[PDB]
Order: sequence, then structure tokens, then C-alpha cells
Amino acid sequence: KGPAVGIDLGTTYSCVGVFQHGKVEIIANDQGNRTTPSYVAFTDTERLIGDAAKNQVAMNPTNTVFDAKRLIGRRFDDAVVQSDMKHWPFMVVNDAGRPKVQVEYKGETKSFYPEEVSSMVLTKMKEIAEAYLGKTVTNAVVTVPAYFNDSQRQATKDAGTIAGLNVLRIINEPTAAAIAYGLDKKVGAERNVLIFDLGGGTFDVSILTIEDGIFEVKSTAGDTHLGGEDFDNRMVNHFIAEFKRKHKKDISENKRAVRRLRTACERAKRTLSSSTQASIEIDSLYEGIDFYTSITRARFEELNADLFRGTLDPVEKALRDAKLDKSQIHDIVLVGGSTRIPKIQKLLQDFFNGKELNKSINPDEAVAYGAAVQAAILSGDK
Ligand SMILES: Nc1ncnc2c1ncn2[C@@H]1O[C@H](COP(=O)(O)OP(=O)(O)NP(=O)(O)O)[C@@H](O)[C@H]1O
Ligand SMILES: [Mg+2]
Repeated sequence: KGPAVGIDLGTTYSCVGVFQHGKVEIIANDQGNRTTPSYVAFTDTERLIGDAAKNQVAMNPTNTVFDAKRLIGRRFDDAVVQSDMKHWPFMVVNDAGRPKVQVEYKGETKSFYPEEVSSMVLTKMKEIAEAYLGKTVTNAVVTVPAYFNDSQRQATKDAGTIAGLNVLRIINEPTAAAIAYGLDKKVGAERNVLIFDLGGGTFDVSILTIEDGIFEVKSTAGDTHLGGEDFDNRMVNHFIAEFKRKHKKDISENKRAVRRLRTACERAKRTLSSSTQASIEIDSLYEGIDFYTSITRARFEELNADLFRGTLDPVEKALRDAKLDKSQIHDIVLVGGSTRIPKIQKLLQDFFNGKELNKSINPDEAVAYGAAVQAAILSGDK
């Protein structure tokens, strides 16, 4: 038999973890990455999932699906869906009220319910675990945002079943992050924890109260359309202007030039979280012109100043709704790949008057980490 695993099914990135020998192991994929893009792509000859999928989006924009988490368990008539679809390069049709993604696979036109797309990503995570564990993975704990209603939770459970996973339990993402740090241990009296989650495309702030081992989501806030992608876009717009300056050519119209530039920016951004400047080396970006440049962390922070700063507004609201003061929150844990940005860390710490931030576990692996632990206890492995 095999161990149960914990899976973070994210909007942009997903992650798998497994508790074994009192330690949690975050499993890397085929490309060696510890998190894999929640991307699925359909071509003439195959269906690509994960890195392979994202690594060809600029070439196959209408048949490469992403953001399935924004659709899952929702209706077509949903104002959310209606708004979101205005920015998706892939087709989304109404099917008796339910939204469906329409793609072209092997010449034939095919459609999928959002839960089917997510099951594909889930299958990828499962095989990643299996490759590592050297055994079949059946049981799993999958995470979901705290605000997900019954339909969304149902659809997520369904995605699991059709993926061949026996979903032991669906737990909230903030709660999984708290468990990763062991903030669920009984210490007598209440503990207020603030989960600051800034991922690839969403921002969630959750204030949890934990007494006797029971979690209570006191308040939540954030922005469904604020994430690392927005930071990348600011770099893109910055570089489009620079190319136009140096070569008097506007590459905006060329969707491929822009997507290749975005991929380069996202990578330079990650480097910036550990270095003061990074170089952008793109061969033959537009026409036959190579675009060789670099950005400094200062210029980067400067391009996103208003965005970074605005991050504190949802924090303030969460506090007031929860009826607490800065001084009353006991622990602050960082979740999401974007929390690795030094400026975001400074900004939050300054706001909480120097309080220490919980960030020893990679923020983008925190949710999976907690789910893995939770899976183990539910399986008697712990
Ligand atoms: N070193 C880093 N510095 C800055 N951003 C990073 C770094 N490493 C990863 N990221 C970004 O973090 C995002 C990935 O976040 P992650 O939390 O893994 O996603 P997720 O849970 O799918 N997020 P969300 O889209 O909000 O649901 C992307 O915008 C990456 O560029
Ligand atoms: Mg997330």
C-alpha cells in the first residue's frame, strides 16, 4: 500500500507533498521544479500538462488552458465568469448553464468542464508523487480557498475522483499553512494567526483564531485579481517602452514577442528577490533584433510601488472586520510565491511594527506542506 499525499491545487501553480518518517517531503517534478504550472495544452498530436504546457503557450494560445480554478464549481451566468472570460485566449461556452472550455485537440473540436481540466493537473501531481514514492498514490488531501462555497468544494472533490484520487478531506488553504508551522498544537488559550497569501494571480488575507486545536476563520480579505503576474506585466510595459526607445519599433502587436518578453521578466523577477539586478537576454525578439538589457531591484520596486503598498489595504480591513488590533495577532505566516519579494516582507513587517514573519518554509510550498501533514494524520501514518 502507499502513503496519502497533500496537494495544493493553485490558480497558477500546484504543489505536492508527502509526510514520511516524521518529515514532510515536497516532491519535485520531471523538470526538477517543486511546484508545477496549472496549465493544460492540446495539440495535433498530444495533450501537454504542467511545464510542457506553459512552455508553449505563445505558440498555441487558443488551445492552452489555465485559470480553471476561477471557473470550477461556478455557473456560466456568473458575473465572475462573464468578466474573467473577457481576458482568456481560450474558448469558454455555456452548456445548460455550466461553463465549458472549448479547445481543438487532434483536429477535432472538444470541450471540457472545469473539473476535468483540474483533474488533468491533479493526475500530473499524482504521477509526480508516484514516480518519487515508487508506489501508487490513492488517498489525498486537497486544499481550497477559505471562501469556496459548497459547489466549488464539490467540483474540486470531483476533479479528484475523476483523477483516480480518493479525497480524504478538503481543507482550507490558510488552515493548511497554519498546520505547516505547527500552530495547531494545543497551548492553552486562543491564538490569532494572520495568513498573508500573495500567489501568482490571487491575494488572500485570512485571520484565523485557534483554540483547543479548532480553527475559526475570523475574517478574510484580499483581491482575486492581484498577483505575481501583475508584477510581471509592469516589467513588460516598462521594457516595451524601452525597446521602442532604442529601436523605434513597437512590439505590442506581436503577441509572440510580448509572451517571450513576459517569460523573461518573470524569471528576472525571481532573481531580483535574491539579487540587486538581473539581465534580460532575448535573441531575435522582434524582426531580427536581439533585446539585451537588465533591471535593478530598485527599478523593479519602483515599477510596482503602488501595487506593493496597496497590499496593506486588505490587511487593515481584515483586522477591523475581525475586530482585532495589530498587537493582538500572535503569528504572521507568509504564503504564496510573491511573498519572497524583499519589499513585500519589509512593508508587512513595518506595518506590524517589526514583528517576526514566519517564512522558513518556502511560501509556495506551505499549503502543500500542511496538507501532507494533515493527510498523514487522517491515514494513521501520524
Ligand atoms: N523568487 C520569487 N520572487 C518573486 N516571485 C516569485 C518567486 N518565486 C516564485 N514567484 C512567483 O509566485 C507566483 C507563483 O505563486 P504560487 O503561490 O506558487 O501560486 P498559486 O498558489 O497558484 N497562486 P495564486 O495564483 O495566487 O493562487 C508567480 O507569480 C511567480 O513569479
Ligand atoms: Mg495559492
